[PDB]
Amino acid sequence: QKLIANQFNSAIGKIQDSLSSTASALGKLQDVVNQNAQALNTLVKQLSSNFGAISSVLNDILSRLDPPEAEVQIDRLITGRLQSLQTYVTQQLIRAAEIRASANLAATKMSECVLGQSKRVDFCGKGYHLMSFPQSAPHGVVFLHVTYVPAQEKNFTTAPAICHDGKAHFPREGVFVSNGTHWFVTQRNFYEPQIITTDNTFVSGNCDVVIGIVNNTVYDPLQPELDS
Amino acid sequence: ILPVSMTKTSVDCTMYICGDSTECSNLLLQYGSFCTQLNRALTGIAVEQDKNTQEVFAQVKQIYKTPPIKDFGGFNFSQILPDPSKPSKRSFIEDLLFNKVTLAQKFNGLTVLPPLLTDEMIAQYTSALLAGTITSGWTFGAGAALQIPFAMQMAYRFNGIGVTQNVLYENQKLIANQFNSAIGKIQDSLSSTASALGKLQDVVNQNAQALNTLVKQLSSNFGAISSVLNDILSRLDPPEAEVQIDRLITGRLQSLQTYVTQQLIRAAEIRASANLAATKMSECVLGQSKRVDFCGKGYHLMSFPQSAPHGVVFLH
Amino acid sequence: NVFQTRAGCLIGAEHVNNSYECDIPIGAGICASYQTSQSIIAYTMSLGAENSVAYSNNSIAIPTNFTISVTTE
Ligand SMILES: *[C@@H]1O[C@H](CO)[C@@H](O[C@@H]2O[C@H](CO)[C@@H](O)[C@H](O)[C@H]2NC(C)=O)[C@H](O)[C@H]1NC(C)=O
Ligand SMILES: *[C@@H]1O[C@H](CO)[C@@H](O[C@@H]2O[C@H](CO)[C@@H](O)[C@H](O)[C@H]2NC(C)=O)[C@H](O)[C@H]1NC(C)=O
Ligand SMILES: *[C@@H]1O[C@H](CO)[C@@H](O[C@@H]2O[C@H](CO)[C@@H](O)[C@H](O)[C@H]2NC(C)=O)[C@H](O)[C@H]1NC(C)=O
Ligand SMILES: *[C@@H]1O[C@H](CO)[C@@H](O[C@@H]2O[C@H](CO)[C@@H](O)[C@H](O)[C@H]2NC(C)=O)[C@H](O)[C@H]1NC(C)=O
Ligand SMILES: *[C@@H]1O[C@H](CO)[C@@H](O)[C@H](O)[C@H]1NC(C)=O
Ligand SMILES: *[C@@H]1O[C@H](CO)[C@@H](O)[C@H](O)[C@H]1NC(C)=O
Ligand SMILES: *[C@@H]1O[C@H](CO)[C@@H](O)[C@H](O)[C@H]1NC(C)=O
Repeated sequence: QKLIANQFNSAIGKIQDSLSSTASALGKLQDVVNQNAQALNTLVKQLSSNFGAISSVLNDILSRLDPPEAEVQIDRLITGRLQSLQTYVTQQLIRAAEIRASANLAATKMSECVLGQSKRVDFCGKGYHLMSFPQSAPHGVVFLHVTYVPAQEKNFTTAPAICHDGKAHFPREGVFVSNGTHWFVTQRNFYEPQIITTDNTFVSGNCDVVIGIVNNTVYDPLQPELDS
Repeated sequence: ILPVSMTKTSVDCTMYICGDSTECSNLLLQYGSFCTQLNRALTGIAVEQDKNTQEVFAQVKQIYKTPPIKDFGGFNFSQILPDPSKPSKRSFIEDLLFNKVTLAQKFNGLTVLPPLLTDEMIAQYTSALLAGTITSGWTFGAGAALQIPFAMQMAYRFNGIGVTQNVLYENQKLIANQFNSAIGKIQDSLSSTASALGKLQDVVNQNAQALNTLVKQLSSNFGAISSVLNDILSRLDPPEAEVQIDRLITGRLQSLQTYVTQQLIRAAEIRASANLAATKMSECVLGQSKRVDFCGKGYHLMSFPQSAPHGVVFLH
Repeated sequence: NVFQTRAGCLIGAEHVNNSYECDIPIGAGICASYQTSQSIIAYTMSLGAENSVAYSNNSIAIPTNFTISVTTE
């Protein structure tokens, strides 16, 4: 317990320091603001353009030219500005669709990886998922995925089954491992060897069908008690 | 089979509309900044095109490889493993896929940019994923790869779907024979039928049609005297040549806008498909899935990826 | 210092027979970087560190220790 608590606290401190020092981690949030501001500024700057007319300001045209062709010039100006507005609206629509697509995935992640524990591999972070915590951010959400990663390995010899009295014994859950001379049954994600016994294995037919089965004695907890 | 990326292309604006004309460039300058947003959008599309493949395939820290001696309890992976005999390190099924797909030449201001990753690196990525899956099982998706005999990995998979391992351990020969026969059958089916890769040919055909129509738009009068800019300039006087050129400018700009919008929509759809493919690769390949009909009909055991022109192919 | 790639022609950087992880993408599997000379190098992709698990038909590798990692999305 204490080791896991210390690891978790150290990880929290590390992510806090990483966020505090480096400022380039929030690209996925700054990009939206930059795109929106750039589009708005382009739309605003599109106002001052002749589009083929004499002047970019209609006030000069109306105060300097007769109506019969000032109307043609004004019409050209309206056509240009209307086309610009149409383009801006279309770009906004597409960007909003993309943001909705992102928001749906964000909602799914919040529903699954936060309100419960997910068994989807590589969906709530690398490794085996333990939990998640949410945090707010300007126009976005930030997830902290607490996961689980194995560290130090070993080498062992194995066997699919075991003969004890002509029968074949398979592990209830885990694997058979050997440290060179003895045999043990252990779980598949954390080395903890235990003595093989009938409480860890189950029988299935004779043992001349399995391939690569090596025979060793299987302890029985009933006989020592029954002797006395 | 599902697509993952489209052709990386980019079209210049000024050269396209009325390239090789100072007068028309001066006229177009009046239209504001219409000539830059299109280039920005196309560059964004190209960047996203590279990002799709980079995200889908690059999911391994290292590059694993199979041991030289192939002893997998009777399972035979020769049809999907990379073949050193071939000059390109691609398996037999990858070669079939590459040869089953057929088919930049115009230079009116449009160009195609090569992908960041050549097909050889994609093949190497798929080989690394396949070797990791075969040897380490699924534990290489979390931390360091841990070796495990293939028969025991299959026993773990059988225990995943609610069937005791003694079912597999007593039917190893039959299961191996069925798997080998299935691999042979799918190879033959891919090699025989011709319409097995529509989902990839359609994208190429659509992009080619769009580009061809965009180029063909050049030869439209759009209400002016003629579509030849040089003839209009050299036959009429500037006072009317200006108004004549204005119509061609407007029409060509409209065509370019329509093409750009179509490209944006198609790119969004392709991005959705690529995200789906990335999820499937991260779940069906790097592990066992309990979601029904997500990684194939029936109960799921494992998956093997392969590359294909602008796409990925799964074997469930 | 002229170099001819598949994606055009690059001048100002020298070719290198080595291979590293990409810092600036160029194309066709070619990237560039600023090593340390103090020049700009242009090289080929490096997908990752080579590895080969010592797979054997009766060998296993069981972890004996874990670590908790917190990742930000
Ligand atoms: C394999 O494991 C067994 C079980 O622990 C080891 O046998 C014991 O070893 C300890 C010392 O490590 C002795 O104190 C015990 O008396 C041994 N008990 C038995 C029943 O042998 C064995 O030494 C290990 N083998 C190797 C090569 O490490
Ligand atoms: C399991 O133990 C038995 C003996 O208890 C071994 O069976 C012997 O095998 C040899 C060679 O195959 C035969 O000549 C003997 O007749 C067998 N004896 C019996 C009683 O069956 C068997 O070899 C052991 N398992 C392994 C994998 O060696
Ligand atoms: C795996 O299957 C392939 C079939 O694609 C086997 O290769 C063939 O093997 C047969 C006899 O086993 C030969 O007659 C053919 O000429 C082989 N063809 C090719 C293209 O190699 C391969 O032998 C099988 N694997 C093992 C270990 O036998
Ligand atoms: C499992 O790994 C952890 C760290 O990854 C080990 O904890 C360290 O133990 C050493 C003593 O050998 C201490 O000096 C360190 O301070 C510990 N780390 C932390 C973060 O407290 C732990 O000992 C390992 N377990 C085993 C059985 O070796
Ligand atoms: C297990 O053995 C293989 C070959 O003997 C070796 O390459 C590997 O490093 C060993 N594993 C460990 C954790 O030492
Ligand atoms: C593993 O392969 C070797 C060949 O190098 C073979 O002798 C041995 O019998 C195999 N193991 C089993 C359990 O069959
Ligand atoms: C190493 O690079 C030099 C040029 O930098 C080149 O001439 C030489 O052929 C390269 N080495 C090999 C083995 O190709």
